[PDB]
Amino acid sequence: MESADLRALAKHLYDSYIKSFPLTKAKARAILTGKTKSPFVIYDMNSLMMGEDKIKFKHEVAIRIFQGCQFRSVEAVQEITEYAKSIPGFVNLDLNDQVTLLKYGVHEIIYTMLASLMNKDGVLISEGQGFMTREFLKSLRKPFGDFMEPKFEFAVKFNALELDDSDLAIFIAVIILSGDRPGLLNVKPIEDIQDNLLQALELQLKLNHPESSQLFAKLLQKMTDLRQIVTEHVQLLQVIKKTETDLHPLLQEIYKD
Amino acid sequence: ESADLRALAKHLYDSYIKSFPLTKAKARAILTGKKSPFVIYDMNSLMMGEDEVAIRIFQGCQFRSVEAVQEITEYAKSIPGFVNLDLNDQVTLLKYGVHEIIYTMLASLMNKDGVLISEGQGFMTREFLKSLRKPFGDFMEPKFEFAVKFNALELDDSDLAIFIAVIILSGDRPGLLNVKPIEDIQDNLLQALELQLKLNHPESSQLFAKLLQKMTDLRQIVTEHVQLLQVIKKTETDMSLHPLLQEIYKD
Ligand SMILES: O=C(O)c1ccc(-c2nn(C(=O)c3c(Cl)cccc3C(F)(F)F)c3ccccc23)cc1
Ligand SMILES: O=C(O)c1ccc(-c2nn(C(=O)c3c(Cl)cccc3C(F)(F)F)c3ccccc23)cc1
Repeated sequence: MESADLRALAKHLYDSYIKSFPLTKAKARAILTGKTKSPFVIYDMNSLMMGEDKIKFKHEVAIRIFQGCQFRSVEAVQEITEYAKSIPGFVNLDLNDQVTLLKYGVHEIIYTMLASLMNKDGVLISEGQGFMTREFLKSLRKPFGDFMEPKFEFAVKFNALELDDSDLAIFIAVIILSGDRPGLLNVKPIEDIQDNLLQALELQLKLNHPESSQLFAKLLQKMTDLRQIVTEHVQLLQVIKKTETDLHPLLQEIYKD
Repeated sequence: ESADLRALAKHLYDSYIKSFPLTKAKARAILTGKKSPFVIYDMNSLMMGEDEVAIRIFQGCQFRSVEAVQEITEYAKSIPGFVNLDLNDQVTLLKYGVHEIIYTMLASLMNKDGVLISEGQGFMTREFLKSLRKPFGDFMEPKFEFAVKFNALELDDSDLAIFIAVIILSGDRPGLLNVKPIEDIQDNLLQALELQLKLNHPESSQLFAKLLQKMTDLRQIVTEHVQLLQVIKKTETDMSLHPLLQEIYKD
């Protein structure tokens, strides 16, 4: 509720974000824009085969990539969970609620941060050692030629706000501490925390992007688009489960819906 | 420009009063007993009130909704700058906007136990609405759940007038030809809305943020309604009547 308290809250979260997420947006942009480090580019199947001898990927093609993308998701859930521990008040909440906040929250956060790794033309993979193009992913077979595209569409819009990491660290906390999750036992203390985080985000954006009229409101409006991407991904995953499939214990739990 | 924001705000509340016959203030007075409405809680109650059922109620809610679209279209005329936008862009904004607004404004007629109907001359219970045939009676409850959360923000008409304008001027609707002027207008509205909530609810921390957060839930509920409406079109044949009427009320 005090300006210096809010700046303090912001530094705390930026700190834990740096410590919890190995690839920041600043590091990714440096790789993406050529600033002094350059990735191997995957645009076709021969490039894909060429990639393994260069990067440590692959841990039928469209399947190896989907499963590889899912294995990457398990890491993302782990990093997000670590970051969330350090949000003031989160570990004090009721255990069930802590679990529920993570249940719905991780996917919206993965896609928020996946935007840090993308441009119009493709996405960084394997901790920035590779770069897979959108048209290659778009051209994958069966239902897999479509799981990545709506992420690209969001990112292009999302990256237009030019947020930096110190902006994102607070935004991510706001996503987790949302009292509208299905099944929360005690909404009042969850919401109380978000008043603090929203207050910090409001000031952080005013200071960091003072020329950006209504960035705060515009950034919150983006939570609408995040929700829509998660709906589609959960549905496309119930289709794979019945066709081939054959899901990490972490992924098994987040997929109860 | 604080005076500009208070000026913009009083303008819309003025126009909103003139465009929408049943305000939230007026509806809340009727809900609380502060002329009592006819209450529909069962099937015999329905037959007596006017002077297959689940379809008659759905069709009745749509005919009512189409009346509100004309009222919303008129209110949008009064948003400063809106009539100067490209006509194509105006149609597109209303096309995608009306649903979110109809749901926003439906919450003013709603409480835990039911909803005002026919300009406040009736009251339909939620316990009646919850229990309808499998396809129907399931498009309703998510509205009630939304409203209760929404009505907990305790907004009044002068808040909603600006909130409604904000929905209308969303520069992300598919097919917009010229987004800059739409967004420039929406900046003014958000500034005006922000000021409105601080003055009106000086004790309500971060209400502005909380209200914008609700637009996430509005989009999700409209999506679901758009989905259930693709199901009735292919499954329910009795929803035919005059071909002209299907033409009038399809939207
Ligand atoms: O080193 C590896 O084995 C490997 C390492 C990474 C990938 C891979 N990750 N990914 C992502 O989308 C991703 C990223 Cl890049 C970072 C964090 C979270 C994600 C998440 F959304 F999947 F959860 C992809 C998309 C498309 C194609 C390949 C990949 C694949 C393989
Ligand atoms: O003012 C009125 O007479 C009135 C006005 C609205 C309702 C009402 N409509 N509704 C719908 O789901 C609905 C339907 Cl079913 C068809 C088309 C459009 C809608 C819409 F309003 F949501 F947009 C509801 C659900 C739950 C509770 C009350 C209602 C009822 C009465």
